[PDB]
Amino acid sequence: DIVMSQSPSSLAVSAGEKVTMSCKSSQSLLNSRTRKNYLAWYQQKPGQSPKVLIYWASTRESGVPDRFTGRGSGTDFTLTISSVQAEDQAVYYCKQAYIPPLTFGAGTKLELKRADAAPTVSIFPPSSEQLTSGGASVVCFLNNFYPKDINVKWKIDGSERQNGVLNSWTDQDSKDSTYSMSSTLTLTKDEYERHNSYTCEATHKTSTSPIVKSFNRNEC
Amino acid sequence: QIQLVQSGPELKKPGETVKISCKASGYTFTDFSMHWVNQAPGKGLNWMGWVNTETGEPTYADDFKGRFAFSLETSASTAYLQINSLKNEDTATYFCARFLLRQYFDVWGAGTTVTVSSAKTTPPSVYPLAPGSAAQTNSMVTLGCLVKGYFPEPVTVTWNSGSLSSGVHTFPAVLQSDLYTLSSSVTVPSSTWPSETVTCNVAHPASSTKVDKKIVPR
Repeated sequence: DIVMSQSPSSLAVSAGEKVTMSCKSSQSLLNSRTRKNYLAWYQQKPGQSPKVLIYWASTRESGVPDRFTGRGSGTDFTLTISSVQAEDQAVYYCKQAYIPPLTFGAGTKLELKRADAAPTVSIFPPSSEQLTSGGASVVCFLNNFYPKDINVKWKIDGSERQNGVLNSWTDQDSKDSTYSMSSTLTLTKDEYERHNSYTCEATHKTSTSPIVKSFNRNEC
Repeated sequence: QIQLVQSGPELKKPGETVKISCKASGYTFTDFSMHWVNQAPGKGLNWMGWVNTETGEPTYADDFKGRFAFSLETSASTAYLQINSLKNEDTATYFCARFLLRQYFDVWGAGTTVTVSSAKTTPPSVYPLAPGSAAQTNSMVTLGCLVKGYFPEPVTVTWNSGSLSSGVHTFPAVLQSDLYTLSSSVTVPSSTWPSETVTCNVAHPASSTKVDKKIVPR
């Protein structure tokens, strides 16, 4: 089987800068009959099926912009993207169809850099509906921030609570390149009504001190 | 136009069988081979093999020999993929794609996600997320929708039947003890809510759940 080696595994550049990713095949993909290298590049955005960019190593598929350029022959190939934009955030895969089985490289994930941005934090007490049953989930949204690295700490009456929290990060925004995340602390109705102060603290490099959002039950 | 339409998401228990379809239109089905490519959650693309649409003969990549079967229903321009004795590891998205002489896939199906799990199907509970009755108000206001305790994926969440699309973030569902939890947020001008209604529409096809939860001040 022909092994496709892609590098780097991930790239991070600012909008407008040029990027180059490499794909090396374990043996020549050059067909002597057609005199073409059977190497193609595909772009796959979050939740979408892949879409071809280049085939025959350097031929652009109709509809693909000039800023996407494929080069190479034999075992060394490259895909270059100039005027990079958030729209280009995706994983790029090379694939050889010279000798079956067709094989894909591991992919190169393109992420964009941008100005640091503090998260907009919002805290939400459990809903009346959820409380009616035996549950109580407190939710905090940390929206539109950058970089992606962020820490959320939950405190009940001033003391940290580590169990019962579920966190989820969105994919990098396709337009402004920021990230968002949700943190949900689930407790029993009894635990919730047994305490008063609930706060989520967001530690991010945009601030020396964490952003704190909180609410007191008896104030509800 | 040329299009490949794949069947919906499948939930199967280990040891069971699943058969998914890929309907082609816009071209002569028998003039192009149909290939299958799968992708495990968060990982790379794997070529499974292809089916000769003229002859019907399938060829499988080593990793997919044995339990996988490519078949056709030529009259309906449809290709099928059947997986026998499912394993938890078969959990992934399966794509069908048309292969061209120039050696590349020019059209792909949207993919069919099959999850292999012993977990039982259960409807979600949908809770509105509104600011606390004693929290400070700003120029903008962020509202939410918590979709908790359901299985399996997926669930759809929109705001005002889709009319509210900007300022929306839907967070990837996370699995915990056989149940998924997902949330979605919307940010609108403080001058639009609560004077104008904002409601999250959530649906869980597996349980035929459909709830339109209006976000109301506490």
